[PDB]
Amino acid sequence: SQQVDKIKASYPLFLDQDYKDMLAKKRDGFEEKYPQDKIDEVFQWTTTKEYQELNFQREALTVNPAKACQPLGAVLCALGFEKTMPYVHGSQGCVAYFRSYFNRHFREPVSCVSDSMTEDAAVFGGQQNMKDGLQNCKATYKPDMIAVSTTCMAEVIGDDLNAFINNSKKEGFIPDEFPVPFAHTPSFVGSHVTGWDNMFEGIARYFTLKSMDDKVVGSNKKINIVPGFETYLGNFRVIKRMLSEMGVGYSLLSDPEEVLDTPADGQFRMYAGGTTQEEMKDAPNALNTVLLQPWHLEKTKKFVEGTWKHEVPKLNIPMGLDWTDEFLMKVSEISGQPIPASLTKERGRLVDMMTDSHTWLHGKRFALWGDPDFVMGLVKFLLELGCEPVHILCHNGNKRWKKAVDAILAASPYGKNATVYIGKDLWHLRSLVFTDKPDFMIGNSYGKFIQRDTLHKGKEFEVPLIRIGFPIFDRHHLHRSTTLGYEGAMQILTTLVNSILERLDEETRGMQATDYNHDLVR
Amino acid sequence: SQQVDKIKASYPLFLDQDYKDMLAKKRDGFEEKYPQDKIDEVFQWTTTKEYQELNFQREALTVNPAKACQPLGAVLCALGFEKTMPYVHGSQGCVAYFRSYFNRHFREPVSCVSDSMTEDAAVFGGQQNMKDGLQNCKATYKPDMIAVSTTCMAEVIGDDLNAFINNSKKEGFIPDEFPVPFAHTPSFVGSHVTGWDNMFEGIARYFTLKSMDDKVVGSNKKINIVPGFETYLGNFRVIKRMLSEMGVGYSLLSDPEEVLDTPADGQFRMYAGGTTQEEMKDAPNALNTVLLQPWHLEKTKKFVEGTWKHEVPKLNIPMGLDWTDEFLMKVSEISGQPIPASLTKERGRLVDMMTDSHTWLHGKRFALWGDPDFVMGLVKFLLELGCEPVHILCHNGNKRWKKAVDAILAASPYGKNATVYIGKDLWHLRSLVFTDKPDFMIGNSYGKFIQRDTLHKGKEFEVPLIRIGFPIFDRHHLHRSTTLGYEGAMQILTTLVNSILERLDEETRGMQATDYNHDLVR
Amino acid sequence: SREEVESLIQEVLEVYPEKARKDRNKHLAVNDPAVTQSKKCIISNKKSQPGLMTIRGCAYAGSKGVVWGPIKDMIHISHGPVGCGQYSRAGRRNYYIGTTGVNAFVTMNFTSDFQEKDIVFGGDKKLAKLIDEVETLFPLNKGISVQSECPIGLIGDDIESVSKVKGAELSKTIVPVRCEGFRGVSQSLGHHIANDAVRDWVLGKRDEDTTFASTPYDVAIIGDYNIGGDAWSSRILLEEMGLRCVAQWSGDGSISEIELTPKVKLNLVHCYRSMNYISRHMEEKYGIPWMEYNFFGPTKTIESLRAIAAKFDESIQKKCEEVIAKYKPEWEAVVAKYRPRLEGKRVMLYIGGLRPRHVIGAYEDLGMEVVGTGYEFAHNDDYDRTMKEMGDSTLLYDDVTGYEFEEFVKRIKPDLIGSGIKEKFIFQKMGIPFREMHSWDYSGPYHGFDGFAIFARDMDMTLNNPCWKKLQAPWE
Amino acid sequence: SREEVESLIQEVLEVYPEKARKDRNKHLAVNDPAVTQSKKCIISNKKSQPGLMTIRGCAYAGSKGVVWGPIKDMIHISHGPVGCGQYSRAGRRNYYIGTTGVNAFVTMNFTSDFQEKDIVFGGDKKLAKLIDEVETLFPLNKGISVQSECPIGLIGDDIESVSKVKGAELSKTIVPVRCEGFRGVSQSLGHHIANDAVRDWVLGKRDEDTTFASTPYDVAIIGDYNIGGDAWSSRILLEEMGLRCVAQWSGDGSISEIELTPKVKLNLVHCYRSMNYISRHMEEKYGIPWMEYNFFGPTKTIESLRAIAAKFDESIQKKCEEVIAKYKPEWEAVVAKYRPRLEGKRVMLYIGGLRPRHVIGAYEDLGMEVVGTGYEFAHNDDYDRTMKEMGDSTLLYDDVTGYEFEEFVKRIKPDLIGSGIKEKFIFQKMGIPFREMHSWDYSGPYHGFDGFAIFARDMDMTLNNPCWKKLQAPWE
Ligand code: CLF
Ligand code: CLF
Ligand SMILES: [Ca+2]
Ligand SMILES: [Ca+2]
Repeated sequence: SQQVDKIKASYPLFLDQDYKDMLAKKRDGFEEKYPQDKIDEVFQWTTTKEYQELNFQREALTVNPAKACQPLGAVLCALGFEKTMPYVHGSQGCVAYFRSYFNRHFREPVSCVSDSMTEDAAVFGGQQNMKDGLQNCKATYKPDMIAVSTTCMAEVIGDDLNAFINNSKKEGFIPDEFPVPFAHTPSFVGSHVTGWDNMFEGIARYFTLKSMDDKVVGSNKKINIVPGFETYLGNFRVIKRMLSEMGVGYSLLSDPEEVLDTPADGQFRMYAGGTTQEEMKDAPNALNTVLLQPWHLEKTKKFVEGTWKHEVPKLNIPMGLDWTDEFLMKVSEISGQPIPASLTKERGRLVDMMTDSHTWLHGKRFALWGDPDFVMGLVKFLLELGCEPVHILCHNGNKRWKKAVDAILAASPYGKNATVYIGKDLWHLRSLVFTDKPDFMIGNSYGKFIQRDTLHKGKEFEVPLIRIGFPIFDRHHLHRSTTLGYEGAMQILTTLVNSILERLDEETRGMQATDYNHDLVR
Repeated sequence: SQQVDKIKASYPLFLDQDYKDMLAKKRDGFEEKYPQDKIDEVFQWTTTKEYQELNFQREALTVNPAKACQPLGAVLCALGFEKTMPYVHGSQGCVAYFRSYFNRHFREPVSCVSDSMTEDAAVFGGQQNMKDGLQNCKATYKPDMIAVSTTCMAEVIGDDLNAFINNSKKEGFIPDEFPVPFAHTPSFVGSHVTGWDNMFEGIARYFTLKSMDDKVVGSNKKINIVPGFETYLGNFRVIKRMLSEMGVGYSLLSDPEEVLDTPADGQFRMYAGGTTQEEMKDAPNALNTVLLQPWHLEKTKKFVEGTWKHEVPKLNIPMGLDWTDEFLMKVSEISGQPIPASLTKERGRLVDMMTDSHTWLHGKRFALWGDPDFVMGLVKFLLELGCEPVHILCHNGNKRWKKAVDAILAASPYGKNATVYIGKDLWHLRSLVFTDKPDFMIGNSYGKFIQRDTLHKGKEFEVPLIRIGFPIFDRHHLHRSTTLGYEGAMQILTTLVNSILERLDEETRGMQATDYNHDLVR
Repeated sequence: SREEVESLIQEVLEVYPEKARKDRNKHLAVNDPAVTQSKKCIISNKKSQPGLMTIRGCAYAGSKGVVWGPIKDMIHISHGPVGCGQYSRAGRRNYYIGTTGVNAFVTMNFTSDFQEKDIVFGGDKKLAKLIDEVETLFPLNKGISVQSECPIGLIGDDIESVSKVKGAELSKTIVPVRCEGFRGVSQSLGHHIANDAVRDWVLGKRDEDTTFASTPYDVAIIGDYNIGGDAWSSRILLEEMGLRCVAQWSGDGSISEIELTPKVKLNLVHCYRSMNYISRHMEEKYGIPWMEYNFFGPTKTIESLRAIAAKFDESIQKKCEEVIAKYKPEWEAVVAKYRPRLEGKRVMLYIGGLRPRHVIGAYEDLGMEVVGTGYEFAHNDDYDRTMKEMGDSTLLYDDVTGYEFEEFVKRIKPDLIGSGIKEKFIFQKMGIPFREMHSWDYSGPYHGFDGFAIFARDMDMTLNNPCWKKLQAPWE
Repeated sequence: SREEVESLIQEVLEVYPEKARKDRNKHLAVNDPAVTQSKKCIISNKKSQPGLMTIRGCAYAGSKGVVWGPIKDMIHISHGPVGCGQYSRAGRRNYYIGTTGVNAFVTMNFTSDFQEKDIVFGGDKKLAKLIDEVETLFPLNKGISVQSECPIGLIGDDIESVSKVKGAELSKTIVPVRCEGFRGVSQSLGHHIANDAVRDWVLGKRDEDTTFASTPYDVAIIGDYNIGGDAWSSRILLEEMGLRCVAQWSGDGSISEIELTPKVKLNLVHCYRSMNYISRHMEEKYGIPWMEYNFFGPTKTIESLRAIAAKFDESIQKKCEEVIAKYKPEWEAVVAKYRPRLEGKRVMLYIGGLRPRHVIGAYEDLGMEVVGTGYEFAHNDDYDRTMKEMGDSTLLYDDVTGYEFEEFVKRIKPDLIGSGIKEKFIFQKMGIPFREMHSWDYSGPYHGFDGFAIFARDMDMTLNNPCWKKLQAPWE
């Protein structure tokens, strides 16, 4: 029943007595559900140390992964280029999933196409789909450039991308001159970050490989910035703003910020901004190329160092006070331009916010997860804040990276209870928060569920989830945030201290119980 | 007792059993406390309609006011000027309180001085304190300018500011030439906003009154912007940024942003930035003067229209989509400069955020309070978002303003359940949220307590507080936010949608009870 | 007009290359309510033309995503690389009641997580190891299903044997399901693969068991996935009418409910496309009759409650009337409040298989007119059912491409558009109010009488929201 | 050195005009531990020089803010314009347990809210109307107090008559308190005005009542305001030692507790400056003896527990030893963990009356040396007590101006500075770790053994926090 004045949505509609009675009858009558006591007995069991061991003993089953496949990484990177249409060779269900995963996180349209390979296409090969697909897509969407990536079905059957693309041009389906960079992106190998790395080296390689003689290093006096896989708009914006502030000339390769942020002004724009083909062609003429997220930009580092002869500086993702100081100083050395008074003021303010919020932040324990550069950056910043990161998890990380992070942790007295885990899923993390309890969890929306489980054991055992990371689907416009630079650090600092203060208020809100500590001024 | 490994702060230290036993003994033994049943009976009584009537019947007692005194308003405005020291004539306890209220909200040092009038100073007058005070203050802090305001003790005894300041100069305590603008600021009359208006008209009047012949309107081709009483840095920053983006020349009179935001770089800066004396003297030469918060800028409107002959445009505080559009178009008409592509894109994005977040925001009920311009701006915006503002309260508001707001509410189908209250305190509001329940409360930190009271009645009766406004003491760095312009609108929109989503998650987090609606994607 | 719509279709098709243009014209039609057979009018369920941005998912999405995933007690393993399980996790709101990770596992993502060693060597040994692991970690699960991703069919992995051998070892039902993405041309073959999988591995278990006591009034809701609690709102109406609902397929479903289904007297089929295969099978094997019913909007619900009740005795028929009597003042109140608000507004809908035709009655109950409608992966029998419901000279599209859809909408200019997530952001930008039909835009349920109030309220807030007036900047 | 400190004081005073410079030098002294009398060394509690940025509050802050506000049961009306009540609301953490707005009203702001009509006409009629209003709205309050703002003394309002007449009418105790800000020269006269007010209107009510049963062990904590729960931590120690605590003044206090205080055998006075007036009075009227005690740090607490216990019999003395035995391992554990961390670090303190001298032992318990200390509004008897505690040639300042303080700090260069909120932001910018002494930086309690662990931990996190290393930009 519904009162028309106040209509009830699923919640709290099903909370009504008639429905409650109905569900119970359904549960008692046909569900053959295990007793609640048994369910309770089993639930308390998973919260234990004994279960963590069996859970950490798993060699074949992954529960609740923190990583996604390569083509997602490839489609996002392809989106960075002007009038460029991401094109994925392989089966179509993958494209629908990438667009939806992207649509939900960015709350923006995502344009992507597939050649739609079928069962029949599996025996013959992907040649027809690629010619027709390239021809149909170009006629229909008018993209200046089409960047090919491939789905696992295509990778397993082994379609040759280069051969297919050339024969399409050769046979006359699309012009010879039309740009068609392609990158094989196996879903079994790596993650979306690797997928992003492959697409980029491929685009960079297609534009710059044939002509290198004319190119001379440092001739154009701009610094190439390669973002890596990035889902926060503020990041693209902040890197550009600081270089601009410093007066340094720059080329941001793969900039998806205008397209992912187009205005609702009555007209739909499939393509907006992007890195120009000429920007890509004239890239080797840069003084140097800086990679923002080096851990997943390894293939690109090899192509840029080897082919363009740029000596890529070793710099960590510009997160936190020290890393951002290092990135700016480095840009200053490569550019020859000084760090302006304006930027030095911003750093001062970050420190002032740090001195202002240090007592609440100190000693806080955090369990966090994400892509390796981001996690690494966050870990470095929390230690700079004096917080204690207890559990660090990177699903798509590696041994070298783990080694790198442990070194970071070893450098700080704060990283004492800290442990780095790689190849471990969120199910493992759930166990970790239950056995050793962090004050907070920093992660994507998948952690909403871990929080729900902890609250189930008890109020006191709950670990609130603080969302920084990708994908974030339960909150709006967080993708407009910034994690890089001083600005990013400030945003991160405010969210953590306020997350901590918000929690203290909840805990002290009980009347004549805990309100003695429910202070007006904190 | 304390485990040294995990030390407990007040909370949850007092939650320990030895302490709980001790407190109970104390309560039972010496407190002579009313029974809990009686306390419960009385608390349920205040939540009722019957109690609201007696509560709204009050003519002499104010409980939990939403307004502060005039000199606070005066000190903040005096802070806007370069190398200017706020100086308050009257008793010292007021200065300690203004500095502390400001220090907590801005978490920055606040410089202010008093002449320290005593009981003896009450019989004789404030003449000695003013001469010594002006002389001592100048010698010690080296302020270029000293701006006088007065505390109520001074207002009641009737010290003449103009006569005292002239005699100080005449007698030789301070130079004749040293700037000493002064404004009487009675605490009984008005609020801090009126206090801010008085200090400003006085500063403006001191610099521009004697010389007006040389001044010709529109000669300097800049537009004067008067901010009013403002506690968000983003607002000073946003107004300047857009004018700068537009290419419009401008003079921001009373800009406190650099000083309230100085960097911790090892050196303490008493004074930073500010509106220049020359900027103030050359002001009448502007094309026009725009007042950001017109409701508390009435005295200044009279001085500017009458003395400078500027035709101040009637514009509402630039909050929301429509008022921002109006402000920009108006600046365009006064400046003669067009609204750039860049700003139009921003507006586009704001609308896109609005279309994207409309279903969660729609129909939400809010109870909100603040200073009249801000409240007025917020009410306009909520209606633009399709939210329903049920209870609007401005403590320091008036009949004309209330009339203006009702007009705004009448214009929108959304403002149907909305009611504007003026002269009513937070105690009144507490009663309102209990009798007619808003989904949310938008206000300053004083509402933390109203929320606490509601949760006491029950979980379902709790109204979460959303903090936008001044003073905010329980969260950090919120004063760095922006409420003006598109950017301000974006910040407000994200906070409201996310406050709503955050709450839904809390409500659906129960395991096998309400988690059916605890969705990954929202 | 008919000539105008026909011209619009021809006009749009001009951009496409010939093989694609020739094929597409077969999928776009101006509707004639008179025509009995769909094939004269439109062709459907054919492989999509490459590079045209079709909205269709894969067979894995239809089998794992729609039929299988909703069962609460069982654990579904996405077999293959990590991505399919990840994109699809908690994506669809098939609401269920349970303790997650302990006795109910719907939102959870379980995967074999193939790496290259697995692609080269093969995944059978791993699947068996995963099955053993699944068993120690989650002891209360009542079943296991393996959903094959694309690499499974291609690398030659035999999951039937592993499922058969482990099942035997664990005395647990393990259902191998071959919903490889490459198989089929849309989310559709997946439903069939999933339906057939249910029938071979789970339907006949209580073939010989006669312990469960069955009343003549027992019925099973087939093809209602409880999105937003749609099934629950639909279920309470049938229970109030006096029928007993033994099973829900597959929203908020349990394996025990499914195994007990053949015991039921009648099968009510809400979604024809997804579970008609199982319904036909049940009628041939068990003789249980199946009837398609519609619960969207008061008119369809009343008409549906009435039809279902006729198949039963007078007590049920009488009870049906009491219920229609009971909810009549509630629904009409909603109509009175929201019809003046939504009257005469034109609507365009694109959704995959059951909904384009089904929500038409509800929109009309609100005075809204559906100008055009189409299907992501619907068969022609689906189209046969559609034209009677659609008005004359209205636009019909099958597997509409993104470009075709934008052009059709620009010309037609509908007040509101109901479609999925990929389509939604483009339209809001264009300034056209959009409601997501698949997820009910995180609202619902839209089924039944209770569902209808939410639905009228939802169309009204979005269609009339103040944000649409605000798109053009005041300065021209 | 002494010559260096003396030069530093002279050097700083050069900036000030002569009347101010001449007066200030009287307030700055190089400490000699040897001197018996403070007046030889320093002069104090004199009107502040105008325009020099003194940190002193008003008499209203001393009376409404510190003595009266903490009582939980009673309601305190700030009488005058809206600002005083507003700035001071919930500013100070005198922790209490109660149902706020129903039976306990500490965080609440109650005001007459004078407008000009009130200033011209006068506020008596309004105060009476406010008293009547207060009574209907908050029925469980156990008292009412009127705290006079500056305009009350100046406009000729008689609040004694209103308080006397209403009190009689309501059979409720109403205490008029004349803490007008102009009266006095610091928060100090307000303590006295407040103490005298308590004695004339609330102390003698149970003068003739003998119903309450009193043990010889009964004691009252006087001058502990429970900031951060300091009194509660202090209180549990006295209770464990076997003494019974009848009353707390005035933190977490109740009017019933205060009225029952004269019944107590001994008065333990924590804050000498604020409530010594009431203590002396009680000794003259009731003969109850009063002893100053210190609970900051393990050494002062042990020394204090021991002194209080001596004033009682051997059972209490024995109990005192058990308690020191019980918490000894806890405190030494804290010292072991934090002394190596804080050893040899110089500290500078500025606070108003009790704390500059009192927290010295705790800092020293951590190996920290207090290089200099001062007082906002302390009397000379306070200074007499201070020099013994302060080391030799250490800097001492009374009513230090802001300018003097920054200059002293720049020269002295202390590792950590303990002071209030106005002083804190300036120092952090300067790069010097700052801990707020008044609010215990929203931490605490700092009293007692339990309080000491929090205190050591707090000095250590702030002093050694990683943020201090980061102030100069790497690029020079
Ligand atoms: S058609 Fe293949 S079954 Fe279908 S949904 Fe696509 S994936 Fe899966 Fe894709 S996302 Fe990546 S490339 Fe594979 S592993 Fe999964
Ligand atoms: S010395 Fe006077 S009693 Fe003291 S704290 Fe100051 S006020 Fe009050 Fe001030 S803030 Fe304003 S000007 Fe008055 S009303 Fe209140
Ligand atoms: Ca968007
Ligand atoms: Ca600060």
